[PDB]
Amino acid sequence: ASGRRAPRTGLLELRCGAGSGAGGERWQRVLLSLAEDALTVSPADGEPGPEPEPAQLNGAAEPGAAPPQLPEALLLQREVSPYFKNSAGGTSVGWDSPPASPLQRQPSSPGPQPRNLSEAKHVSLKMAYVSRRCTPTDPEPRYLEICAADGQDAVFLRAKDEASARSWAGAIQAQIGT
Repeated sequence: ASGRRAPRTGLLELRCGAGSGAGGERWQRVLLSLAEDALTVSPADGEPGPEPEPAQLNGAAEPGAAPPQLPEALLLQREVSPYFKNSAGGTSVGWDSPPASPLQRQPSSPGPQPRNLSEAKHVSLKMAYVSRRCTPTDPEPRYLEICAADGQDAVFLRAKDEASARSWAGAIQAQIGT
């Protein structure tokens, strides 16, 4: 028992390719905890408290996912897969370019340490402003952008649905339209 008035949340994506061009985006699924007067983002997960939770059973899942791409795992373990110690040497047998990478197991079960956002992104709804942008390609889900007056913030997300992202932006504007 801890409060009843729960804010509306929407599973949206989060970019992560800030640099200059647009050929290296590292988007990622995240949660948009939208409150009547507070927009808090999260890593598509919840906060651990006094209420523990058991592991998650999968069953059978063999490597085979081309469409989906999640970095932070191969970039670190790059000089480990292709042997070690007797791998260095730029003279011969320089085949250190694995065309494939069928390495994926244990999708969900243990309790690793999802490090990426750490702390949520709370944003007051008494100055900010939402806006539904669009992409040059426009696959389906419209672009969403919300700026906050608490340090010139600008959260860029990309919903999965069209009506959802549109209904979300507009609603974020309803609360922010105070």
